[PDB]
Amino acid sequence: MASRLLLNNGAKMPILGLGTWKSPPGQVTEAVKVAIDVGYRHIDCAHVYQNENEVGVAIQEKLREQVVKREELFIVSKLWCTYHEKGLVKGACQKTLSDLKLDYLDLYLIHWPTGFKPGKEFFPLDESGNVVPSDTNILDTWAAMEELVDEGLVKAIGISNFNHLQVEMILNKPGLKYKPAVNQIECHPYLTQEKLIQYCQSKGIVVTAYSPLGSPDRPWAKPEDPSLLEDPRIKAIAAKHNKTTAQVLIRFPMQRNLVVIPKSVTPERIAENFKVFDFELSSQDMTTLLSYNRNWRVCALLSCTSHKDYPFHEEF
Ligand SMILES: NC(=O)c1ccc[n+]([C@@H]2O[C@H](COP(=O)([O-])OP(=O)(O)OC[C@H]3O[C@@H](n4cnc5c(N)ncnc54)[C@H](OP(=O)(O)O)[C@@H]3O)[C@@H](O)[C@H]2O)c1
Ligand SMILES: Cc1ccc(C(=O)c2ccc(CC(=O)O)n2C)cc1
Repeated sequence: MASRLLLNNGAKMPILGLGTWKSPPGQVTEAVKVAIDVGYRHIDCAHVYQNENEVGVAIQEKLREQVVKREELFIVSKLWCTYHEKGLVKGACQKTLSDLKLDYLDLYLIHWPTGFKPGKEFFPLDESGNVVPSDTNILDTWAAMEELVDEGLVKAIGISNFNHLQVEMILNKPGLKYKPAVNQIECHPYLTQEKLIQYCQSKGIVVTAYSPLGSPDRPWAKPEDPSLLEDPRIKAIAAKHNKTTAQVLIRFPMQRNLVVIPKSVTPERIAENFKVFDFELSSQDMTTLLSYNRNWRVCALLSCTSHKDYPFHEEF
């Protein structure tokens, strides 16, 4: 299978990338160095992860050492919710660039459709605990992203956690300049996303699947939660192919024409997660994995459920 797919800005995106959410700042530099050494060309980052400086240290070292060329890397980041105001977008992007030590991003995503009140707090709360919204709508934030493209700061722009109506809102924006190149959404056998994926792909929007392993390190994990990596049905499929369960879970979205971004700080797993290009899941395997859908979410953005733009009320 090809290592990259074509986006609608004319650029190629590596279908496998390294996730950084929850990667401790003390381990993430090594994690990214190892990833690049073992063949990863695509790194998924966010300002809200508060690790971008350390990730940047890794990228910069690998560039300086000429292990890789900048043009061979695909570096993605995301605009946090407290930055949706038009006057804050450029600055947010520039802070991310400075931390990553880059002069451009290959892809910059609106992290969530929900804008929040600007300030130091990433999740500003009222006295009663609800998130305080921004009055900036998704379409104006989109115009600000487009400006980032026209200023040379980012090669492509996209969205994340947009439901199909919100994607539709962007595609229908009056005077729309650039279409979203990507929608990055949670996807795995317990949330299969057939509808949203089909819609985006029908529009020429590439989908990136996050939490492909079910995010076993998520802070809110509970024992009664389903566990992909421990699912004996999935372990049986892996066993049949002489691969690991994680490898199956990574190959799964690839064969759906999705980009996938498993996260690890463990060097051995970083390497293991990358050799997915040497085997194929059967159509039967694929349909079987799809049959496991429970509509179960790792990231439900639970503090935002009353936000006018909360993505997950809608079926898809
Ligand atoms: N746009 C968004 O809103 C959004 C939301 C969530 C995630 N994301 C992106 O998607 C990335 C991946 O999602 P995620 O971090 O939620 O979780 P994930 O990639 O599904 O799972 C990461 C967890 O799996 C473990 N793991 C990795 N490889 C393994 C293997 N081969 N065998 C066993 N365990 C393995 C990791 O452990 P170690 O790290 O200890 O090895 C870590 O605890 C994130 O890092 C982030 O970049 C984006
Ligand atoms: C209670 C609470 C509130 C907010 C967070 C939080 O900041 C959060 C939730 C999901 C994610 C991953 C992503 O959006 O990429 N983050 C970074 C976590 C926990």
